[PDB]
Amino acid sequence: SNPYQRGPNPTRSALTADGPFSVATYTVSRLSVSGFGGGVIYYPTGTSLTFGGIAMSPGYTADASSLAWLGRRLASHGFVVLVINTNSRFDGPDSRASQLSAALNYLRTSSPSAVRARLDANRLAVAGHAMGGGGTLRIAEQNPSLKAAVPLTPWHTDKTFNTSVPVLIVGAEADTVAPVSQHAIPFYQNLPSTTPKVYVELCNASHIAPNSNNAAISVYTISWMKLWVDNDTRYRQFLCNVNDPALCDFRTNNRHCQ
Ligand SMILES: O=C(O)c1ccc(C(=O)OCCO)cc1
Ligand SMILES: [Ca+2]
Repeated sequence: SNPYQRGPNPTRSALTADGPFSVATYTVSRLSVSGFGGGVIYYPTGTSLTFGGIAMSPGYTADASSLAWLGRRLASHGFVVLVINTNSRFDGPDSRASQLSAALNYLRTSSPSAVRARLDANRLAVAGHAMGGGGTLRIAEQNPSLKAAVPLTPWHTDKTFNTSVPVLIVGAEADTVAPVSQHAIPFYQNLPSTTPKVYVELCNASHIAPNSNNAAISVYTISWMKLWVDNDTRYRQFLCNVNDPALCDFRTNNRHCQ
């Protein structure tokens, strides 16, 4: 019925560990590409199926290894994930958006045969950490074909984005680098009221929560991508009528629940 549906019926427990697909990696060298610093592609293996694609950006000073756990996690749940390195560690959020744009184009047009065979290039999304999350919001404004955006503890000087791309923002309660009051919450509040949007705030979490295995980030990221990239309504249960003790805040216009 849903040709994009992958994997067994989800449980919260299954979404806090690597999923039902084996994962292969492909290293994209900085020299092989223009518009971004290369990175790592996590993609399903031991399968003939195709999956949606995600381009993901790390934050200021950081490299692709800072989101390796999440690239592998998503890939293992049935996604093709390119975690980029940036041209410079010190690139800002709009530069990161440009590099996500180049990464998506690369994934679609120039990625290895091994990756394209597993990729449905009609079904793409973006995610990013901190300045990477800022980049995610910018590219969401520019590219209306994207299925979803997930900014993780995002940072941007721009507080105002216009997109119809569904957005789930993860804030960290104890974030002193991109405080939720100045970044995540303004981004959420200033998105259009007609766009499906969710904001989740992790209790006691720091700016670096997204850089290490994290159950809540795994659940909300997989669930948002599954719902929008795969049209997978089985993931509504994790994003609707939410009563999660890991969270210290939750805001939504509940446009994703029906
Ligand atoms: O000091 C800052 O203003 C500042 C520092 C760092 C970042 C960022 O993207 O953080 C995560 C890096 O992995 C953003 C702003
Ligand atoms: Ca703006």
